[PDB]
Amino acid sequence: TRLTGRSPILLAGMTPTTVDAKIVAAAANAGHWAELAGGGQVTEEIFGNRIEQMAGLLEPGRTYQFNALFLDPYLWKLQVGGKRLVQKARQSGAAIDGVVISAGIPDLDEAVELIDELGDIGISHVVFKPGTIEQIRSVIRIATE
Amino acid sequence: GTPRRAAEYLSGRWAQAYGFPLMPIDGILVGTAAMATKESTTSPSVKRMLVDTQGTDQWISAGKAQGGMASSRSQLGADIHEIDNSASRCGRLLDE
Amino acid sequence: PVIDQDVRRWWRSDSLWQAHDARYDADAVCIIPGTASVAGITRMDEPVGELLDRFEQAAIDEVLGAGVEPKDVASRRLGRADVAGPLAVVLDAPDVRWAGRTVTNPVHRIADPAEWQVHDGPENPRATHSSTGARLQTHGDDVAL
Repeated sequence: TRLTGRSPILLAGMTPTTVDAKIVAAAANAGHWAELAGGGQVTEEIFGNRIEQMAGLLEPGRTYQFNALFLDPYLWKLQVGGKRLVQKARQSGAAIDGVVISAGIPDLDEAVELIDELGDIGISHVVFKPGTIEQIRSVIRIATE
Repeated sequence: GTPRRAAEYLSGRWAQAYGFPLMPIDGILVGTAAMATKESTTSPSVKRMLVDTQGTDQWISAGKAQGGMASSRSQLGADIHEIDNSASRCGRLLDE
Repeated sequence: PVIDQDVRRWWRSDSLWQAHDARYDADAVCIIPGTASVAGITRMDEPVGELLDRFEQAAIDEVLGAGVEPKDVASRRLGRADVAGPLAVVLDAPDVRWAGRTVTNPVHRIADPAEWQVHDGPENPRATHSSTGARLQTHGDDVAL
């Protein structure tokens, strides 16, 4: 709560459930870490339409976050890597202040490049979720370097 | 699950079952307990089945089902959890 | 389409959206919850703000049982933790809403963390940046950069 400014109960990115603007905007208006799922925005039209819906639904001031599947290759190239749709939405002025990297941890140099790339445009919350103990110690190495 | 369990993971009181000091943490994330909410857009029959089911606390071995839930295989071979119904029966049959 | 060796691929290909439309019964559709939280949930169509506030309120009760007097904090963030008031919020806020759009905070942008010097002599907090000359005066309860 000291870092973000929001309540310590979160709302995870869920591909059937939190793929929808209604629940993620209500959880963000309640003052909580809400997280729009990334495994359902499969095309550019659907992505732009959901950004438009979220901008319609939030009140002034509130922000929301975003989940990005990493080892899904086409979806990762569409969201973050190849086209930069999250980055373009943030530069246009959407309220995304957080990207959650799910299902895998990148290596050292491209992970540090990803933190610096998102901190350039001003995402300022690049979080990881690890699976196993070695997956945890890799992120300890990230936060040390 | 219950907010009592959320508090006992947040306060660090969960470690005395293993005989350690208090190991507090600073946030807990809730996915599944928000599936049956108002703004969520599952089907109301799915919400009713999701209320009416109750799940175990122990592990579920792969390709079996213990008490409402089940664990089966996916498109690529990865493991997933399912509610034991007509989807899951056909899923483990195609797994065989 | 066919019954073949790839029949698990055909049947499990994108099998998760069907739980979100009313034209299917709850029996014949893939639902993917957890294993202990299903026993955790109890009732229907409950609002997300009340759910997450209940999850916070139990831990608030468990720590308030020790008899700790809560101290008044002007926000929830409390980043720098030596000044309090409106400019505390202005300093530690990373994003602002600047005429409809979410641009990163300019007072943050001039010198991103904590390099502003504080002054609370006659009890008006003000912050200066030495290398450029920027100021954070407080016109009553209002912040002027």
